[PDB]
Amino acid sequence: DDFRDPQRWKECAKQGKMPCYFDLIEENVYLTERKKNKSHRDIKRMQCECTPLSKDERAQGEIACGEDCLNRLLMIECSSRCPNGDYCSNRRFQRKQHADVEVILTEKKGWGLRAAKDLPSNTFVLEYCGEVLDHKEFKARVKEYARNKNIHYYFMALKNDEIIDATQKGNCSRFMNHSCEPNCETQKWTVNGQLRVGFFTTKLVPSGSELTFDYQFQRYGKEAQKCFCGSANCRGYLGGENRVSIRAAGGKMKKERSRKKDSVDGELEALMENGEGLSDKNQVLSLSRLMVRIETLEQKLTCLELIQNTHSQSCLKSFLERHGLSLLWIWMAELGDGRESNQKLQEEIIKTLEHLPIPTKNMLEESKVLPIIQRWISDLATKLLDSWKDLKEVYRIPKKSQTEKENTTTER
Amino acid sequence: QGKGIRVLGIAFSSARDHPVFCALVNGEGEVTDFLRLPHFTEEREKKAQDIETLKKFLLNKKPHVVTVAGENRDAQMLIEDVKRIVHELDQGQQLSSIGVELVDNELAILYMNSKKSEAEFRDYPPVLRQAVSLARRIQDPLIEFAQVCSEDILCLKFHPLQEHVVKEELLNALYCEFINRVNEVGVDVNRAIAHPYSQALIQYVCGLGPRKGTHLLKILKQNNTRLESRTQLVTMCHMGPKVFMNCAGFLKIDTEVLDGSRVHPETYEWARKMAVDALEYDESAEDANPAGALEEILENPERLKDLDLDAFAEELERQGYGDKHITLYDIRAELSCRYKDLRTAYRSPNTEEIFNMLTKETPETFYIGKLIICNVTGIAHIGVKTRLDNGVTGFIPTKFLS
Amino acid sequence: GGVMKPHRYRPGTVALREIRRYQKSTELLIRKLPFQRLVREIAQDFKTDLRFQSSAVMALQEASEAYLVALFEDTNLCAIHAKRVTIMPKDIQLARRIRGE
Repeated sequence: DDFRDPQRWKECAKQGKMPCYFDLIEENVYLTERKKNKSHRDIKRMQCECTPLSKDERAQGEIACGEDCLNRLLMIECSSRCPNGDYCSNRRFQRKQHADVEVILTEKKGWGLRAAKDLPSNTFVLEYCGEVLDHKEFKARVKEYARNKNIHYYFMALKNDEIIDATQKGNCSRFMNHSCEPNCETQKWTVNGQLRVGFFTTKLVPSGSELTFDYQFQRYGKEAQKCFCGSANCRGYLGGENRVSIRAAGGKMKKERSRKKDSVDGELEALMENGEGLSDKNQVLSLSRLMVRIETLEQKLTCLELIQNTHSQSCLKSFLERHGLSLLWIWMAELGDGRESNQKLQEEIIKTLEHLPIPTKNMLEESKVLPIIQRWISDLATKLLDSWKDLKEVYRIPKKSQTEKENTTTER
Repeated sequence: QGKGIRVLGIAFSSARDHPVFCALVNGEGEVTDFLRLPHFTEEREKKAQDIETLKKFLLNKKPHVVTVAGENRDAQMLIEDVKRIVHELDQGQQLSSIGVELVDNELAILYMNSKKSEAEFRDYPPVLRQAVSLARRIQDPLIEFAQVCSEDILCLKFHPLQEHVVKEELLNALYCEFINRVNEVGVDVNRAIAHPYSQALIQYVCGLGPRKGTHLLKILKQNNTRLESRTQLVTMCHMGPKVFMNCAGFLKIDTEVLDGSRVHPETYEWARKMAVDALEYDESAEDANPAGALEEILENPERLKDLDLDAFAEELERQGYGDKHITLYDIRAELSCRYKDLRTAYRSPNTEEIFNMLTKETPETFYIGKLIICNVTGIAHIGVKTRLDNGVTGFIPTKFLS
Repeated sequence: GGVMKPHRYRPGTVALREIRRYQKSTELLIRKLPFQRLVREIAQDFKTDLRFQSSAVMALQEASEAYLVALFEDTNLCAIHAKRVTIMPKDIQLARRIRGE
């Protein structure tokens, strides 16, 4: 049913009977690995304290480095300098001692695994292997890949700044599903100084029974997903109900002590990811707080674009209620010092003021925007003043009604 | 890479061990180089000399396409063999296969022995002249038509019934059609400044007559004035106000922003306003400074719902003294794309069309019942397959002979 | 679709890992400049305007670290005798009382 063969075959995507559409993978690979680690300065060797015999096996023979070893209890595999040498049983990630697995279809929720034969507790099954990302690439590739309409995301956070992708290349551990009654689990073992993720069993799994592991629940966009197991209390949904951010999903980078700018950029981008402006008053509040901290022209322009793309009258009213006009006034006053590079920001500010549902001229007078705009691109400001006063104009090209846009689309 | 494509006009004379001209002219209304291929499949049994000659010719240069002519079955077979060799050996450009599109030997033959052909090449054979003509006809028909006397148009017969009727009406209709096509496609001001191939195209312009175009070309050549903008002939004192008004929609320049389009000086302000409204950009004497509404709109349609037909018409009526209900679409098109070409697309020769172009004898000429002489020269299996009077493969089946 | 994190270490596992890591090595555990400032401050109470030798401060640091390590080694036995995992100030005080301090 697995049938690993190197020739690519005629199975599109489901990988149930023909595993050679993507590529498989050995122990994982890195991209920006530098020699800044605890590898060979204090973890040079962590040798167990064992006084073995090793001359009596198969008769009055205890297996070497059992559950009384100092390293197995602390989740460390031994090195080649073990006193047992080539008879130690800790080195399970290096001798590739695996379990008998098979991939067939069980439920319409997706593909998975079922146990071939009996398997006891605290037994290793498979190693999670993939491609190691880094700080910058994650938050770009994820938004580059969310627009590709994929169901399965093979992302696993090793540390607060490392996320492993098991999409382009993956071993047999990529098919394992989620259930609220877990019988296998994941452990963080340390081999050769590097951290690796493994899969252990917890009970006596019968021959022909399911082998899944519990997800530490997480969601990443606006949508939700639900589980189809329903053992006895199943939480219904993968990722639960609660939403968390791009950084919280990946673990937010250990900030290089540069600048503040990167936090503002990351929050601005999390606001922009929805692509349709502000959707709730919490987003409005976050934008209001960000504007106070934004110093760069690009960030100001991005905020103005987000406000313009916000179609929600309630969100616009909340932005006004939260002193949005004063926050815009700050940037407009900063614009006053006459450097040419500010023309585009001036135009975008005028557009945002046009888009904002300002109810009364008194609001602009109180926010002190009106004198700056009167001083102010000049025709954009004149159109803004004409919109705020009444009648004549710097003639405007009226924009065809939505009805007529639709009709002129359908007549082709 | 580069402006246009390198057309290799291949006009073979006979393809029977005789030199057939094959000139690789550039896509800028000019011929880059040429060559001859005396070797042909001459030799009664020589299936390698022609292939070697074709490979050497292909390796000599890097053409962008092949335009092979045709006269009879032998010519068609030679063209097919050349195309097959080029495709097999990737001889189109030396690094990929280039498809030789067949070109009927109808316009190239005429153009090779014309005044333009003689001036461009005097000490060159008629094979080279015909190859240059075919390349020109497969690169820019408008240039070739505008660079001919119109006698030159009268050379091509429209139909037999035209001879009986007065030829003056046919000439006037041809001149009118040419003028309309020139106006629709526009005229490149810089194209007729230094490139002889694209020169003398100011004879079929709307309001710019032959005498006016000749005077303008002479003034340009003397003063060294280039196509600065749509107002070049109004600023340099070369064209009168009436002439400028009549030929504003036909004159095009390389570079103002709306100089190389249908937008006239009267409609320049309206077009600028419309682009500003569509792009939602700032309006500040938008002729050259504001580059958003100009460059972005030209690069792609930025906002079309912004420009309303009713609003534009009302603005034109109130200020301008004219309704723009019909001219609004034209102004928007000129703003979005400059120097739009009104010519058709490239027409690949068809089976009947190819037969007419090369053999020059379509089945329409031959009718049932009339006596047609069949030259029986050979038989494949039973019948007698020979050549006819008009170069048609006349195959007499077993029925014809019993 | 979201990014799922694998798991959380069971508490005490990394604690024991650190126990081995710091019992294997031989280095200074205390922040040197703060230690130096502390020694200077408490020495100002006996004679104004003193001066120190670097080795004279290094020896103090070595002795202090050894003393604290021994104190904790005894206190851990006290806590275990009390049938507790967590270590308490009453355990520290008992250790000092029995030791004779």
